[PDB]
Amino acid sequence: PTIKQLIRNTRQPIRNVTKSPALRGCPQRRGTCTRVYTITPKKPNSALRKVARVRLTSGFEITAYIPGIGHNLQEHSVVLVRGGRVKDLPGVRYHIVRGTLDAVGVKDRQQGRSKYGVKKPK
Amino acid sequence: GKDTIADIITCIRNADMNRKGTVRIVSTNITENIVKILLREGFIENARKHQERNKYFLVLTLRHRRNKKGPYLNTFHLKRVSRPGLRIYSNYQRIPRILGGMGIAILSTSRGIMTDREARLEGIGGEILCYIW
Amino acid sequence: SRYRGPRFKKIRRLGALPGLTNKRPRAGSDLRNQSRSGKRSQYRIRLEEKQKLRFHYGITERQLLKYVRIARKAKGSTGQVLLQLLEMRLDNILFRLGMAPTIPGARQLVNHRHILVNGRIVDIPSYRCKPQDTIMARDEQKSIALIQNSLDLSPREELPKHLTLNPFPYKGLVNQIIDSKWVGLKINELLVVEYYSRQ
Amino acid sequence: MVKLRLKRCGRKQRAVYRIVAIDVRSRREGRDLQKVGFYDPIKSQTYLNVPAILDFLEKGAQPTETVYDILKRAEVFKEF
Amino acid sequence: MRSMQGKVICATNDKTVNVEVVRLAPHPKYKRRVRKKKKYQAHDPDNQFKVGDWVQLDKCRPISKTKTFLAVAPEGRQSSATRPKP
RNA sequence: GAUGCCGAAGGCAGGGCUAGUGACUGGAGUGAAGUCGUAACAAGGUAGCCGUACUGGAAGGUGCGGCUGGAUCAC
RNA sequence: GCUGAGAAGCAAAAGGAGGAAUCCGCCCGAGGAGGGGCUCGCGUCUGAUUAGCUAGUUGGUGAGGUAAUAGCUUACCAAGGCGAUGAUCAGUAGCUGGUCCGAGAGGAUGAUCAGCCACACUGGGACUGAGACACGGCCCAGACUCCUACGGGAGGCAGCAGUGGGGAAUUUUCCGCAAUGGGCGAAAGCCUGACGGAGCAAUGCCGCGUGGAGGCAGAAGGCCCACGGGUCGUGAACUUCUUUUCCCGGAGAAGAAGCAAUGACGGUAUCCGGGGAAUAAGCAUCGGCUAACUCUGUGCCAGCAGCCGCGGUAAGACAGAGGAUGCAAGCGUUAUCCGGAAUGAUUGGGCGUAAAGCGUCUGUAGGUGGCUUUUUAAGUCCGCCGUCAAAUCCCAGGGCUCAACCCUGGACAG
Ligand SMILES: [Mg+2]
Ligand SMILES: [Mg+2]
Ligand SMILES: [Mg+2]
Ligand SMILES: [Mg+2]
Ligand SMILES: [Mg+2]
Ligand SMILES: [Mg+2]
Ligand SMILES: [Mg+2]
Ligand SMILES: [Mg+2]
Ligand SMILES: [Mg+2]
Ligand SMILES: [Mg+2]
Ligand SMILES: [Mg+2]
Ligand SMILES: [Mg+2]
Ligand SMILES: [Mg+2]
Ligand SMILES: [Mg+2]
Ligand SMILES: [Mg+2]
Ligand SMILES: [Mg+2]
Ligand SMILES: [Mg+2]
Ligand SMILES: [Mg+2]
Ligand SMILES: [Mg+2]
Ligand SMILES: [Mg+2]
Ligand SMILES: [Mg+2]
Ligand SMILES: [Mg+2]
Ligand SMILES: [Mg+2]
Ligand SMILES: [Mg+2]
Ligand SMILES: [Mg+2]
Ligand SMILES: [Mg+2]
Ligand SMILES: [Mg+2]
Ligand SMILES: [Mg+2]
Ligand SMILES: [Mg+2]
Ligand SMILES: [Mg+2]
Ligand SMILES: [Mg+2]
Ligand SMILES: [Mg+2]
Ligand SMILES: [Mg+2]
Ligand SMILES: [Mg+2]
Ligand SMILES: [Mg+2]
Ligand SMILES: [Mg+2]
Ligand SMILES: [Mg+2]
Ligand SMILES: [Mg+2]
Ligand SMILES: [Mg+2]
Ligand SMILES: [Mg+2]
Ligand SMILES: [Mg+2]
Ligand SMILES: [Mg+2]
Ligand SMILES: [Mg+2]
Ligand SMILES: [Mg+2]
Ligand SMILES: [Mg+2]
Ligand SMILES: [Mg+2]
Ligand SMILES: [Mg+2]
Ligand SMILES: [Mg+2]
Ligand SMILES: [Mg+2]
Ligand SMILES: [Mg+2]
Ligand SMILES: [Mg+2]
Ligand SMILES: [Mg+2]
Ligand SMILES: [Mg+2]
Ligand SMILES: [Mg+2]
Ligand SMILES: [Mg+2]
Ligand SMILES: [Mg+2]
Ligand SMILES: [Mg+2]
Ligand SMILES: [Mg+2]
Ligand SMILES: [Mg+2]
Ligand SMILES: [Mg+2]
Ligand SMILES: [Mg+2]
Ligand SMILES: [Mg+2]
Ligand SMILES: [Mg+2]
Ligand SMILES: [Mg+2]
Ligand SMILES: [Mg+2]
Ligand SMILES: [Mg+2]
Ligand SMILES: [Mg+2]
Ligand SMILES: [Mg+2]
Ligand SMILES: [Mg+2]
Ligand SMILES: [Mg+2]
Ligand SMILES: [Mg+2]
Ligand SMILES: [Mg+2]
Repeated sequence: PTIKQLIRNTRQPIRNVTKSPALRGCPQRRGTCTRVYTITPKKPNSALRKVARVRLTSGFEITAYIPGIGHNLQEHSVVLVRGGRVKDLPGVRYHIVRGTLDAVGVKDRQQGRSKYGVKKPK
Repeated sequence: GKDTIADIITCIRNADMNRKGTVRIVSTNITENIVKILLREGFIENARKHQERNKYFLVLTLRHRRNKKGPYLNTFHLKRVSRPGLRIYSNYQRIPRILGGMGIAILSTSRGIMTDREARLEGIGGEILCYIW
Repeated sequence: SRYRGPRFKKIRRLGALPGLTNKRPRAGSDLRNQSRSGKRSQYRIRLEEKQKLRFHYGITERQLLKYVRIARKAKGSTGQVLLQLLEMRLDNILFRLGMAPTIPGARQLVNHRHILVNGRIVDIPSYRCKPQDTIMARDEQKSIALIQNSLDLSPREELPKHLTLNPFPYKGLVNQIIDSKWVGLKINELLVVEYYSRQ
Repeated sequence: MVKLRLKRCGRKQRAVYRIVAIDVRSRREGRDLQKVGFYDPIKSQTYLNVPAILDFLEKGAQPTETVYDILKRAEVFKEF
Repeated sequence: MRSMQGKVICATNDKTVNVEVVRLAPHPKYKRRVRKKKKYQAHDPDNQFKVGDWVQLDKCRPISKTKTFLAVAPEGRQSSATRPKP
């Protein structure tokens, strides 16, 4: 407000806080699943969601969502995780890229296939 | 009365918004010159001087109400610029012009007070006192 | 990088598009289901305008965009300058000179090295034509035959005053820069300029 | 010492040189004191601004072979 | 360039003075002017200058780990000498 | 060749700063459903709130001052 | 010439070519330009839950030392120096031309390209030398690897390639000195993983293609349908034209510079002929924002989601189909930064009840401060000069068929 007051450095920005601290400034990271299990969604959304706990290369442990329908992942599997938030499940800030490393592609998905890591059918 | 210029301006703005033709202001080299200029631009009807107890008062007649007091399409705006807190100056190529030139900008320069028009003719910059609509 | 799809179709949805098709659309036969989207969002009006432009000249978007940047740069009225730029394309001039049936035709003509601009072969469609320029067919049997048959069998004498055509050798000549009234379509450039405020 | 030589500009396969007065220890495209000539093989374009050339040859600037013979063709060694 | 005028804060040391120079600068963002004050070790042979003095400050070779500046007689200043009143 | 001064690791010793970890413990947050009560919002069933002291399983209670962001009645 | 008030004292050399002329050198001064060394104004991140820090420290003399000024060193004398306008301490960081974004004001950043600094296994020394405290030099200490006949040695890819390892992720143990630039040489020339080029990769930006014209309004099929018909769709099939690209043959550069010769790229760029529609379209989305909609399958399940939120029997929001829409050799998802955000506000906000006026005064630094004349000219303004490297951005031309890209010239800002 007062000029004299601004000249004392009274305007300072709020810095940009990341939504995915565990990645540490990366598009993806690789990790190993410590556990694979289901959680119930915050009400009123009832379902059973497929989440794994993944221990990363950057050392962290997180809880990543697994997309699509059904999966082959089990403990001591090596997967690739990416960012993005599942508004349902408290604390789950990361997905698991399908079709890479140890996660296979979703079976028999015909539409938007690149999002699930599936070949084109001939 | 920390700022004298701003105060004159204000007395006008106020007397204007209240639909009075007549204002008392306190005179000064600055005041007087500004009012002269205001007259030669034509924003104001008539000026005159008064004296009592070694005090000088310029009374200003003001442009009559616009075809009634209730229905006013136009007001007469004023704005202080360079003020004690921050003094604004401009070179020749930054000289302000107001609403494409409909309004006027007052400048104090080495050659005295003037409008932006004069400053452009003579090629001079200086301290920008105020704007007028 | 070219639109090889169904044409009539784009025409039903956009409007009238000369540089695409000479066949007037079917009655439209949508009068059965009577399906509409309701009306068009202001956005959809703008979008359809741009699309009109884009398919009339056979330009890709990423290209159109760069034309628009060139346009905002240029000192002058933006929509007008844009329309200039689009209308000066070699293939389009080749078309409006009746040296071609349609723009995909004219484009093909240019691609296959059948045209000369001032005694030199230019095979790229988007070559910008500048005033005082010579548009010739290459002197071979094929080139001449193409240009002859497509020029003669099409009667249209609408030549837009900046374009000269001369009879036996078939020398076309670009005289000057386009006028906004001589433009090749009915478009308010205003709408397109507006669509592009966000780039 | 000060050398009058070519610095290589333009692109891959198409090469175009400037003729520059620069200390011999800076890199081939590095910073210089003065820009003087322009040279190019393919366009057969060559020309020089001689007042500068002479003012440097005078203070002891040594040219490089190619340049030497460019100044020869343009008759700067006669005036010297 | 232009030499720096200032006033003496400390005379106590030998062949030296400690000057304060005040300058105004237009602060980078907010366009108002500000007084920044800097101190200098000025070399003054003969020790002619006392505390409170208004002295012009000049540049020469290093005399010390600090003093680079020659203390020099006040350059031009408005006479505090009374003038006529017409 | 020897020797003096200065001398890098190396040694010891106490400092400052921070990193990890630790029996147990204090509270915080989210958990439809559990227990106890019903403090608050209507004069919320003893008007409410702020400070403070004492006590109570717990929300709380009372004292002392203050305020209306108090209802009813007075106009 | 150097020391010195002087008297005086003190200091140099190198020859090799050629038959000779002559050439390249050598020593001492005195200049020039360029390259370095120093000194100072200004500008040069976050933290007060970091408040006092400094004793060769701040100055003075005398002796030393340095290529040169200097606490650079040392002895003596004096008590200064810096600090709430943030010293010291902790934390992060190479800096600048620039790049990205912004209507502008300004925000974020510092790859390639160019300048400067710093470093060379981890620390410390010096020596040589015009120049180093020296990446492919020396010495020592340390850590690590190798060779050894066991007594001893050898080494330093953050040079070009390359291997392991870490990692979401970043290429060939390539050709050549032909061009430009360097080193040495009288020259002939030799050496150059600088550089010039190739190879690999849709990493990005730009260009072009995957056909053009005609095509009963008749037929198969998908999908929808109140069974009337609609729609995929002039779309395909089908008939002709064309050949950029593809294929098979031919010729074939400039880049080389003034004696000829000399080309890694390459028999590549380009040019002439012969075939032939022939060799080449995917990816997101379709509830609102947001362009684009229906039907079958599921039933708070399986799943979607950027946010609101969808999904319990007919789902325009799930999955499939058909259809449409957007872009297009790319299309999406994630990460990062600015925008939108007037959401840290100078331009550009607020504080009675929404977050927000210290409980109230007195007052130090600091900021602002009435009128009149004069002075001065620090701000301020106007003119002229120097500079703010080239490249980039901006304007005007020119060259690669165009564009990207390159080249010439010039300039507003500040
Ligand atoms: Mg944001
Ligand atoms: Mg200024
Ligand atoms: Mg493209
Ligand atoms: Mg499609
Ligand atoms: Mg071509
Ligand atoms: Mg914008
Ligand atoms: Mg030549
Ligand atoms: Mg609790
Ligand atoms: Mg519970
Ligand atoms: Mg109660
Ligand atoms: Mg109660
Ligand atoms: Mg109550
Ligand atoms: Mg009690
Ligand atoms: Mg009691
Ligand atoms: Mg009470
Ligand atoms: Mg009270
Ligand atoms: Mg001797
Ligand atoms: Mg011999
Ligand atoms: Mg001899
Ligand atoms: Mg910076
Ligand atoms: Mg001492
Ligand atoms: Mg660092
Ligand atoms: Mg903005
Ligand atoms: Mg790098
Ligand atoms: Mg570099
Ligand atoms: Mg190493
Ligand atoms: Mg030496
Ligand atoms: Mg060094
Ligand atoms: Mg070396
Ligand atoms: Mg090495
Ligand atoms: Mg390497
Ligand atoms: Mg590896
Ligand atoms: Mg790995
Ligand atoms: Mg080799
Ligand atoms: Mg060479
Ligand atoms: Mg050479
Ligand atoms: Mg030589
Ligand atoms: Mg290279
Ligand atoms: Mg390939
Ligand atoms: Mg490519
Ligand atoms: Mg390729
Ligand atoms: Mg890719
Ligand atoms: Mg890559
Ligand atoms: Mg067709
Ligand atoms: Mg052919
Ligand atoms: Mg030759
Ligand atoms: Mg051919
Ligand atoms: Mg819509
Ligand atoms: Mg979806
Ligand atoms: Mg997003
Ligand atoms: Mg239902
Ligand atoms: Mg059923
Ligand atoms: Mg259903
Ligand atoms: Mg039905
Ligand atoms: Mg769906
Ligand atoms: Mg489909
Ligand atoms: Mg902002
Ligand atoms: Mg403000
Ligand atoms: Mg607000
Ligand atoms: Mg409240
Ligand atoms: Mg409040
Ligand atoms: Mg108060
Ligand atoms: Mg208090
Ligand atoms: Mg007070
Ligand atoms: Mg005071
Ligand atoms: Mg004052
Ligand atoms: Mg005053
Ligand atoms: Mg520049
Ligand atoms: Mg141009
Ligand atoms: Mg051109
Ligand atoms: Mg230029
Ligand atoms: Mg300037």
